[PDB]
Amino acid sequence: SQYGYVQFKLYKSTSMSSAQKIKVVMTHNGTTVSQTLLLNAYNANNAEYGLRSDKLQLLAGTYKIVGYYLYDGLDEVLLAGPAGDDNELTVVSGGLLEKALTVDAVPHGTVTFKLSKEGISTRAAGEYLFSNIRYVDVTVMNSFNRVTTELKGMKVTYKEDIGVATCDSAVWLPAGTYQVVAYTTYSQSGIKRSELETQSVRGESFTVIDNKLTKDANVPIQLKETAEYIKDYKALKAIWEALDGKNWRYYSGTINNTIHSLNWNFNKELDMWGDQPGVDLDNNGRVTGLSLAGFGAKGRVPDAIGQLTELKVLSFGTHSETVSGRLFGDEELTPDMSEERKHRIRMHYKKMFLDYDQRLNLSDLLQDAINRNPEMKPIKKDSRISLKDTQIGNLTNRITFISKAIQRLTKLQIIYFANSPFTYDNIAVDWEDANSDYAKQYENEELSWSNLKDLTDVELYNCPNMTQLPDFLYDLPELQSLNIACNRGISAAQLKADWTRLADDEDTGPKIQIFYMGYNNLEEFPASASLQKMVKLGLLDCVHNKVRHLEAFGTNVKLTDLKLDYNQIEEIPEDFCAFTDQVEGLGFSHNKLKYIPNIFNAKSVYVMGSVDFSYNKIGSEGRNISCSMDDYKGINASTVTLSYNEIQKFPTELFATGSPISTIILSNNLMTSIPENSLKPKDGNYKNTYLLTTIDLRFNKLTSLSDDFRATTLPYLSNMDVSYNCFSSFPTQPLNSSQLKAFGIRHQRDAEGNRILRQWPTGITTCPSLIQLQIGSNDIRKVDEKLTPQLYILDIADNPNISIDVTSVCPYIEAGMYVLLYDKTQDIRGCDALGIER
Ligand SMILES: [Cl-]
Ligand code: NA
Repeated sequence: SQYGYVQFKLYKSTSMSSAQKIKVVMTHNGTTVSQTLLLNAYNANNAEYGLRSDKLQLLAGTYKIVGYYLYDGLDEVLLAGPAGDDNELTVVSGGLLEKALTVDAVPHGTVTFKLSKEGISTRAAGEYLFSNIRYVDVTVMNSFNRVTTELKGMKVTYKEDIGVATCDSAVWLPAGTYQVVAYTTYSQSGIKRSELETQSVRGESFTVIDNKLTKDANVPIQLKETAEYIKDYKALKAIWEALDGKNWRYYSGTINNTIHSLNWNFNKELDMWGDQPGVDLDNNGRVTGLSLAGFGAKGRVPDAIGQLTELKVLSFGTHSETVSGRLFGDEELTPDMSEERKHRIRMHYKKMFLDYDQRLNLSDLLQDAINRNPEMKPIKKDSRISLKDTQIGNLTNRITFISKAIQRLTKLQIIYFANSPFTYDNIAVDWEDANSDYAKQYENEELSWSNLKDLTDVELYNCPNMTQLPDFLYDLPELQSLNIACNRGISAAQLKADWTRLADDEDTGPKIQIFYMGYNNLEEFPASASLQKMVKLGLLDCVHNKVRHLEAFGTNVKLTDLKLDYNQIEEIPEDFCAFTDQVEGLGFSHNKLKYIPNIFNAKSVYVMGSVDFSYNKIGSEGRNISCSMDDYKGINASTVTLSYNEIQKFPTELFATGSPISTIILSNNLMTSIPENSLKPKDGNYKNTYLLTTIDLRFNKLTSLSDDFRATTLPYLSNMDVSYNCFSSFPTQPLNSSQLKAFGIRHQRDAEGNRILRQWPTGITTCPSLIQLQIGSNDIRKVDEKLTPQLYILDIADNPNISIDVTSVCPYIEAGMYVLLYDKTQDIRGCDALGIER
């Protein structure tokens, strides 16, 4: 009534039929017991060997088949069968189970082990007694094909301090030559089975023979302390098993010529467990780096991570994970980096999402002009990652918990968390399991965050369910770089509080150097008196927040980088901050700025690369600056971007203050003219006006310029674009420049949408440096000038009443040395190769 039945059916794989018995070896809750049954023969098939077993009465429950033996008429072992991966069978109360046994093509033999004292072969008593070893785990490695096999929880029968014991239950190994390469011994006390030691060894070579038993295979017991590097490798296996390791699949984020490894591997010799993708080791074999980035881990970080005390770089996610997996562009995060390597890695976020060449705000004409000019550096295409509101909150992993054992990793320099679903109270606040051998030990150690005096870099990027910053940040002694971008789980009120705490904290406040907090919800900056405490700040990213109110840091805070783009800032305090002699480009674009803030100095010996004030409301209040002309200090920057604003008056203020501007981008503004003394005083020139080589004035309402644009004021003027304006008469003043290489005046219209530009600029072919001209989409009529082969890029398309003869440049057009933009409908005489409609 408590029992059921089993029968076995022999199946073929992918000779026999002399066998008439089977001894199936099974295990049911530590009862390694075998039973002999007879074979009944039926019709053979290409799937069935045609042999079925007698009913076997067993008590209802789950059983695991270890192996089986087949026997002929003479009752000799005709086959030593392995269980396979279909090792389990469950007997049912009053049921009849039929188990399919598939005969493996690979010949197997059987083995027994003999545990022996080695190294301390009758010497100074070891870490534990040989006697009272109750269970062992042995790893055997095939000496030819190098395949390892793990034989777990074998019962050690010790018959008699003294030291010679055996594993009486035989195991099934494929025929070949082996060596024991590792073991774990256990002591049993009641029901508690405890670890004695784990060692990497090389036991004496044994050989397995087909359908025969090899007796007493060498397991060389050391009776020593488990080495720290072996403890590390076992912790890695724990971490891997706790974070759904079997289901990891590394994503490199790029299709190149490398096919990266998908996962870690523990089906190899124990001594090799430190060789893993993402794991970095020291000369003694200890773990110094661990990166789970790219694998897609799921689970809780166990207390076992506390063992890896030589860990210097630790990473669970990255802002770059979906782009380049484990890498930051081309380089990796490694232990003990130089100041240069560390800085390159810290600047990765900036390069990936914030910086861009300010000359990408110029027209295609002006960019082309610069790119084909060897006297100027080429314009770097926008390689940044565009990030939409839907892309934010996308997880790279399902890591829901971080053990507080992280407090034991005192040599830790850099820690990265990103794209995880954990809550702020689950980030290194508690033990993953208070009853783990690790937590039971570390509870008795005085573990504190105050000991991570080497941890300078922390990343908490895009953690959606994080409602505030975790407490561990405020207890870090030497924090320098912090990234908390895309934590839209934190409210505007909560973020202001968290930043205030961070600044007010006597630990971190005066130590923070880099602060990335873009794509968040901040509406107001913390109180100035608190922001002033951030004495060592050098980088600040507040892009894509909802910032409507700024507070100053003061002029004692010297910033190298400042990115305030995409917010709702109306004014920047005159004392917001100061800047270093290392500034490349500052971002203030996409705001509601009414004025250019007086926070720069044109009298500064260091010249910044650029200031970006595009997409604001400058000039909407009547003047481009809020201070007096006498108080205005100018801007020490080569490029000034003021496109998409409400500028009605040309910013003379910049030139009058001797600003070393070489490119001025004033496109998409409301100017109707640039009268005389806009770029100069009445009887002279401003100190640095001669540096102005590029001018973008497209999409304005300009009807006139002045003699301010002649070589007497702009002698090195190279590129100018006045396309989409209201010129009815060509402004020839810029053509006075001997250095003018490109000029554009496309699509001139009046308010009433008429094509107001009809006259060709007669004499333009004499411009000594002019290469490109754009006069397309106007109403150009007759052209009497003989075109020069020197001005070899000409756009005259969309001029329907044009009458021009191109005979002079006709052989150059044919030789592919002249680019003419035109319509086959236009009256263009002199070149048959053009295909003009006759
Ligand atoms: Cl204005
Ligand atoms: Na590695």
